[PDB]
Amino acid sequence: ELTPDQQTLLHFIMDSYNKQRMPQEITNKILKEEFSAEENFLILTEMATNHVQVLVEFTKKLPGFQTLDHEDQIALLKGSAVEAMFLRSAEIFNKKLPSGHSDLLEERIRNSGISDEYITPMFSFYKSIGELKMTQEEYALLTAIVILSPDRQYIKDREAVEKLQEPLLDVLQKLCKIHQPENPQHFAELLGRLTELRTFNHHHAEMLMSWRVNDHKFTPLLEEIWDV
Amino acid sequence: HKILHRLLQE
Amino acid sequence: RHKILHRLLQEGS
Amino acid sequence: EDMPVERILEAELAVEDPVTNICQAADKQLFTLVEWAKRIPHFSELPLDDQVILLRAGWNELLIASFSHRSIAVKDGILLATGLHVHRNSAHSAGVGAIFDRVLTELVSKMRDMQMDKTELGCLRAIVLFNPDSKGLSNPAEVEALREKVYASLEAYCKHKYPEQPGRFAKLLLRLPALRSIGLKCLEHLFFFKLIGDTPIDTFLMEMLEA
Ligand SMILES: O=C(O)c1ccc2nc(N3CC[C@]4(C3)C[C@@H](OCc3c(-c5c(Cl)cccc5Cl)noc3C3CC3)C4)sc2c1
Ligand SMILES: CC1=C(/C=C/C(C)=C\C=C\C(C)=C\C(=O)O)C(C)(C)CCC1
Repeated sequence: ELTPDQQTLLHFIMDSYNKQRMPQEITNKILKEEFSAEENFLILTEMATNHVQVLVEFTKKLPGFQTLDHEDQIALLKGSAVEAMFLRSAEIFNKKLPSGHSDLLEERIRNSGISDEYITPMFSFYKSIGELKMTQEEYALLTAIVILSPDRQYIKDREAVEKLQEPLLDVLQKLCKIHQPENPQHFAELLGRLTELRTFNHHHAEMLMSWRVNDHKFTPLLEEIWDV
Repeated sequence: HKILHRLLQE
Repeated sequence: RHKILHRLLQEGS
Repeated sequence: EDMPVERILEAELAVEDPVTNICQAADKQLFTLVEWAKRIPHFSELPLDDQVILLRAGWNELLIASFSHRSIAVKDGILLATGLHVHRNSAHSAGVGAIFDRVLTELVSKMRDMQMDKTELGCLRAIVLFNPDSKGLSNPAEVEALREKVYASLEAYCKHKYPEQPGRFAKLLLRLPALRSIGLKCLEHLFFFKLIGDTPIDTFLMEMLEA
């Protein structure tokens, strides 16, 4: 039941989503490098820096994004990056990875200077995502919805963000219905994951301050996108 | 800040 | 543990 | 319906120095909040310890949603349940202007512009109440199941009442993320006020803030 309009929108989204890659030079380290809180931190920093670049590119290609005011573009990226990265991590942790990558990446994140107070909820959210059995189209669209959120701090023209978001929600709603007609509230449940992504924003500012007081340093890109 | 601005016009 | 809340939940409708 | 919208609306209707006044109204409404939750279908059938968990997790959001909605009539502020109308200037004098502004803009204004009705409010609050992510639930799956019942009953209500607004169910659900961010910021302030020994914090409210 997608309309041709919706099909065009979906195709633009998936083309942009599918370019999302983490280089082998980074992911090889999961297995190859030593295991210390220090090296685990460096690995994660390398992953985060790469993923922020990937996300900036995805965001630039979202429908209408280019037509938004330049400062509002920046406010959307800053406001949504953490949530997009949690959702991407949820996708990664419920996906088949090369041999050994899932288990050892989990061990490294659990011994990277992140308190158990934030580890536990993080892996709990990854589990709730796994249980939804999301398709690639659901991940892509939900990510795009997170990025084009009108409530982020410092967005001036909220109304125009809100308009770009609307047809993504429409497509996502028809898709959920078509794919999981036996869980007719699957769309609502995805929106409920949006609410829960908001908690990871708070958790993340705290993780960053803990990392900083244990004298970990971030790349220049990360310092910008997350306000140091 | 500098970097993000640049990546957005690339 | 949480005495007011426990009482109120166990009280009438 | 195994989660009737008229029983959700019935629950709403059944219960229908600014930092100090707000805190006082919160304590008052906490008594009435538990009465509200008992009226939501199937909540009192959950394990007691889960009921405890759900209210401890959601109380701040449940209350913020209720006063935001009530405030639709007032100009530039908040109608408390005690009948005091808190305005922008007193909020900002008190060092809580930022939070107060977000409530007005992300909640009161959007509820007013979309004309959120009381059935819709009640349903949203029941979703918040049935939060299956809450830490320590003995059975997360049945709280998820009850949420799923609200979602299904709310969606049917929006199709029936607002057939010309197919996006309306989504727009309602999309108030929930902003309510959660606002709720987290309120809690931050409150545990920040406790950490420095600030304001008069009354009995039930203090109990919600202890570990
Ligand atoms: O092995 C593979 O094949 C493979 C393929 C793709 C792939 N994509 C990966 N990632 C994308 C999101 C991901 C990991 C990068 C994020 O960065 C870690 C990170 C986080 C963070 C974490 Cl801790 C979890 C979720 C969200 C975030 Cl913000 N916070 O700070 C950092 C860095 C220390 C500064 C977490 S890991 C990976 C592995
Ligand atoms: C929003 C408000 C914050 C938190 C309030 C909370 C958690 C609930 C209020 C309930 C009321 C006021 C119920 C009613 O009157 O119906 C605090 C105090 C941190 C600062 C001032 C703004």
